[PDB]
Amino acid sequence: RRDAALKVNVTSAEGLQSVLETNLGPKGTLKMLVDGAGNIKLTKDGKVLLTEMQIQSPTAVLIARAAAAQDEITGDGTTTVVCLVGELLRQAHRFIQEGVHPRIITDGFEIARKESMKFLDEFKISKTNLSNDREFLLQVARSSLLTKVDADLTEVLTPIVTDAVLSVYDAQADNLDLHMVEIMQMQHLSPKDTTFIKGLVLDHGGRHPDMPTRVKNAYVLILNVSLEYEKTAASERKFVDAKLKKIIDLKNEVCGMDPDKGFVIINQKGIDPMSLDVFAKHNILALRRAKRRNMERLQLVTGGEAQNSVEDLSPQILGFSGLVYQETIGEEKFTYVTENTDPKSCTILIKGSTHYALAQTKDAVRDGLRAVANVLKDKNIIPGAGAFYIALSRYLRSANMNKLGAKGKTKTGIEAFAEALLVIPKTLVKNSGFDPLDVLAMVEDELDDAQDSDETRYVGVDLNIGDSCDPTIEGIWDSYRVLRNAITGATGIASNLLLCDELLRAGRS
Amino acid sequence: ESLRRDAALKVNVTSAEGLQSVLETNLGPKGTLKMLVDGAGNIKLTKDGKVLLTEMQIQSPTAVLIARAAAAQDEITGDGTTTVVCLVGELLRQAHRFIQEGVHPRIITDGFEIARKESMKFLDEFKISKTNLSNDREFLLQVARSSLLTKVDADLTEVLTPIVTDAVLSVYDAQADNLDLHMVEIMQMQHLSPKDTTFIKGLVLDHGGRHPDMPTRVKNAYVLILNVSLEYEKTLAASERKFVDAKLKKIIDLKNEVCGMDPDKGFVIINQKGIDPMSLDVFAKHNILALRRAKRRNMERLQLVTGGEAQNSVEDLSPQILGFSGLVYQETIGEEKFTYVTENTDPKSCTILIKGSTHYALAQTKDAVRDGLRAVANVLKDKNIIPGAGAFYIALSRYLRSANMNKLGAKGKTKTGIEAFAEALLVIPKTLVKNSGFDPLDVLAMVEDELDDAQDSDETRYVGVDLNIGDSCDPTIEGIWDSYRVLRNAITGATGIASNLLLCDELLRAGRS
Amino acid sequence: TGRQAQISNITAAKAVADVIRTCLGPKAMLKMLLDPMGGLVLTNDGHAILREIDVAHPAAKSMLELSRTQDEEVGDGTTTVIILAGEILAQCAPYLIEKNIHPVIIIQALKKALTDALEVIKQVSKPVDVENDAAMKKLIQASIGTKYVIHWSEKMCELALDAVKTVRKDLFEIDIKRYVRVEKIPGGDVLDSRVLKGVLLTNCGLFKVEMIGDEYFSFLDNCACTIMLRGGSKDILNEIDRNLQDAMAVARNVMLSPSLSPGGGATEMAVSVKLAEKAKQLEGIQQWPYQAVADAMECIPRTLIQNAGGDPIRLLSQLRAKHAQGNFTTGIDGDKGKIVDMVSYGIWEPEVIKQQSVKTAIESACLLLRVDDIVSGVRK
Repeated sequence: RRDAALKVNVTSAEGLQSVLETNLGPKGTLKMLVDGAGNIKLTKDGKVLLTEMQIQSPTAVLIARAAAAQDEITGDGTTTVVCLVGELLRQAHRFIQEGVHPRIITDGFEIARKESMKFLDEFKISKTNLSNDREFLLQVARSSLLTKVDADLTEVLTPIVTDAVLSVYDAQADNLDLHMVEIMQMQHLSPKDTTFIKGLVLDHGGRHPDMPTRVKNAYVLILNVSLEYEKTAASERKFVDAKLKKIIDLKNEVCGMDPDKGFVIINQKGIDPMSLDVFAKHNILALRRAKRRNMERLQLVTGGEAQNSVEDLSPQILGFSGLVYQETIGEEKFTYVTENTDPKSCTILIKGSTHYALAQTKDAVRDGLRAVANVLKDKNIIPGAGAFYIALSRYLRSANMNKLGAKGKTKTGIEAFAEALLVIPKTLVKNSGFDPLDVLAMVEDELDDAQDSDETRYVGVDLNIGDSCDPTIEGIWDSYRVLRNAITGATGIASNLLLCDELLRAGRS
Repeated sequence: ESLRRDAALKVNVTSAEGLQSVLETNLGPKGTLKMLVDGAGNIKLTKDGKVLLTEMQIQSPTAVLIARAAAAQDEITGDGTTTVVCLVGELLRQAHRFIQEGVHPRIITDGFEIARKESMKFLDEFKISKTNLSNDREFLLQVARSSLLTKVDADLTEVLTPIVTDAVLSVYDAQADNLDLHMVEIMQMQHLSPKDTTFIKGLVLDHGGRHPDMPTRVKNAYVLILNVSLEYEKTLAASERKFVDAKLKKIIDLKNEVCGMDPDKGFVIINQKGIDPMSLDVFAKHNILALRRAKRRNMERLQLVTGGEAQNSVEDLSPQILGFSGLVYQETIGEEKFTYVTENTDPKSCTILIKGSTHYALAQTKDAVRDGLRAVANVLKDKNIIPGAGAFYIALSRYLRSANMNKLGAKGKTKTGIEAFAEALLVIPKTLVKNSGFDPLDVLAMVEDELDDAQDSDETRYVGVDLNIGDSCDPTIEGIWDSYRVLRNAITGATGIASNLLLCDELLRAGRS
Repeated sequence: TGRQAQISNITAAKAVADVIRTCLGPKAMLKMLLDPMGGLVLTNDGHAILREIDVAHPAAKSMLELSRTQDEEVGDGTTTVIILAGEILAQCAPYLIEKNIHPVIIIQALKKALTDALEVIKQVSKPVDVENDAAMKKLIQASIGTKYVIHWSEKMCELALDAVKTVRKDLFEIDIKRYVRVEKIPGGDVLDSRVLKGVLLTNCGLFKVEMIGDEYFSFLDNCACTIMLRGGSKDILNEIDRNLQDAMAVARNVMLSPSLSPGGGATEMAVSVKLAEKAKQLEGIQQWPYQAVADAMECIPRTLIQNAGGDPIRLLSQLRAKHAQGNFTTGIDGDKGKIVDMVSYGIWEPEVIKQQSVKTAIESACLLLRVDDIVSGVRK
């Protein structure tokens, strides 16, 4: 007899949006995950939360798997897609349970789906990305960090992300996410003390404490064959001194007057500390046990080239760096090298107490650098601060005989979609303890006053004072391609539950 | 620790929403009937509001207040009591849409009191004036038919439609005087089938003499009211027979004063106690009908029905004591004989003879006639007749959506409360379509399409709801009409019942045993 | 045991048929499954549904092999044919387990029903010439309406119709179309295709080798055709073969049966109203189980009404009156549930679609009736 399982499956699924209800907006609280081994992670990322959290209802488990595609689509605040489809299902229970057929009402949302992109086509605003104006760049960083970290960490990571997005750029709009990868993770000082490094950083250093801690001009050269001998005893050490003679000759050949320059050695194997005493007089830095991935990035940044034998040395294969300085933290010595030959790749030095607090910054700058990268890739940006929740709901609310496109129950599906878009803005002020009914009087009703003035104005919602604001002044902006597949994808993901007649338990026995 | 307090959600609703789906099936003329069976086997089958609440036992304590609040609904209206219950059930689900968002329950209560004042403004323009002094049977047959189709079937509707119309019209006069307290006369008996019911213009007696020669069908007779009885008792025996035989000749002399020899003039007696069958032979030779074992209530009514006077002693006889009747018939059913006295010169009361066999068949038509007669009784009292067939509920929801901030000027807090009331107005016509098999939303959509064309037509018209065809119609052509006092207390009572349930955010159990 | 064992077999196919009622048409719904292992499979195709589910009813296991036979021919829309086998079992409830009708008597009535059905199939016969490429283009696009590749099918379905006609020709016309070799190239745009007539590896025009990450290009001049498909995505190649390689059944069915029948479940409408008229002329004991088959024929189009959200009782009143009075070319619109006839609906299906549907249904229904009971625990 009929189905009756649809209302039961969604009822168990409604518990997912209730848990994620407080995850929306910058006023939300972070969710904590803990395992049986003692590891504890605190983050708002839906990919990590939905993966570790095991829901007894299998219906909400399969829907959580669809959030994996939201990484490239959005990556920051993917909970909005989950909370948008939660009330979208509840609006159907007021209809389908009354005798409305699911397939009939589904076509109503399918029409409003494509029509939402047509309204969004004229709703988007385009900017000039060739000028590289820092006014708009700092705002995009605020649209992310404020929704991730507090205001104290906001002014810290904002110039860090701003300098990172400007490091990779071109007049042809050439951007590569794989160009900037390495991010230093250290436990020390506090998460507020993190800084932006202008070059690559290595996790290994020399065993000689007397090496110069600051170098003006350093020449980076990758050495393949190990400087120290391995196995076939007095003739074995004479071969090392013969190799050190070429290093001393190369140091004095390049610059033979003022000792304002230095040379860097990268070795795959260990180096005898007794041979490092000669480098103290020549101010030559040496390394050992360097990974292959670290050496491959030096040729594209420092400008060096891997050399096998030290008998043939030329300045053509020697790179250079503008600033080099080293710092010894604990028993692990690190080398900070910036201003290289090709300084298009940088690193973000992140320090803190433990990995518990470090996971907040790592996931924030990872997607934050990609979110601002889409602004340079796609010049069209969508006004944030909840400006398009009321706008897209108002265009489909007023239809009459002008633009409708549906009839009967399909017409009610468009009206149900307009009410489904208003659950997010009512939730943003609900997490802060504000009444969403009074907010619409100063926000939703304000758009009607500006409409009679023959002017296009987009008004946002300020969560601090619980009043209206300007997304341009506040600086909250979202990319066009981020919300394009998010709104369209939300209809397809929610359809999977709408297209399900009943849940039958059966399978391989 | 703090916290604690309580939350207002569906827990308090589960008590008040249980009757919703229970009373939704029987709503409307296409609804079903509920039965009440005891341990002895007696079954009473009706959907009327009396058994729905007072005679219904349920663990939900909310039904106790619904039963107490229905006392005013049964007295004033009594028909369609499930409509008010469905109004509350829809408003309960509107709380999770509104109150769950942080709206205080007191906020939405303002929208109910404001709607009550705005409903009266719409009710005044929506009602149609009619002159009841013209004795027009056009609307009387339509209102009676609308009440019968919502209770009995179409077969019992055709028979009882002219009967109920002429029943209340007999008492009705140019002064609009209708008294249902003095005129009741409900005959409970099992004969033939309920489709054989008939109408009588006078009181029917449940007693009769067992003498075989007693005339059954008599043209006319003079009713002689006597509270005593003259017969042969145990009492020496000739002493009591002297007083009986002496007064017996006075009874015969009373027939001679009115000239009983005329075949067009009859004579009849009635006594409170039994009558000696030996004395019935005297009445048989003179063709005089006799009645024994008469109730005190029946003898007191014969004075105001037949038009005579009540006399105690037989020694006092006057022509003014004898009444008048146009038709006299006596039927023998079982161990009792029913005497039909009708066609009086000026009957002050009438009755509807009830037929049937099973117990539930009689109880189904017992309340239906009294509720149907009360429905048309308010039509004579109301100089204004309200169009039915969901024309009032559908058009009222459109009036609330049109004027919101232009007239009432809501600040936005009461805007949700006044809008939630309009959402429940369409539930009553929605249940009517669901019971007919048609889709509830598709039929109401076509009705609203005609309402939009009626506003641009620049003319006065009312859009009705037809359950058989499924399209809009005219309440005048359809015939469904409502009295003014029916919807007056219905809308007022709906605001009080729904508000009292929404104001309770917490429930406790304690007291004295 | 006995008649009680057959009741469990009727409900076994009835429970499975009720799941695939919504699996037909462009409005077809989806079904979610939960296995004891915890995996979920959500799809609208009943092929993978019957394979993954292990049923405890022995009668439902026979429908798994029947689905493989129906999917071997076409596979699109033929999964719901099992409903017809389930409606006949439920139709025997007033007869088999009540009137005590013998199964062979019902089977003998199905033999006359299958014979009379083929006569009705020849009544709706609408031959069409296969030489027109525009007529065959809209024919293969019939099954495309259930997918989003509709506007993509312009550069897709044209490659399938041209390749089959090369390997079909004549002999009758029976030939082997399996000599075609289809190559799929991941990545790129779906609009990019490769037109090649010959054998992919006298007076050859030219010889060249392109650049492809998979393999190189080689031409062989003969005195046989291959298809190189470039998909618009990575995993889209699975759906491309369903709209092209699996669509070759349309080109095979039009060559064997050039006639056309009403598409989208509109064929059995004229069959049910005609079967009831042929039953009045039988005048025998078998008339009642023979006429009751028409009651099982009208349950199939109700799936469209259930998908269109209509009332199957009231809508079919006017629909069945059109096929039994006006003409047999009328049909039912599956999208909106409307009376629009198949003339303007623009979709027609070969007769063999319903021929193999009814033939495999009657043969599967009689075998289920020939089973008296089911025993277990033999420990083979």
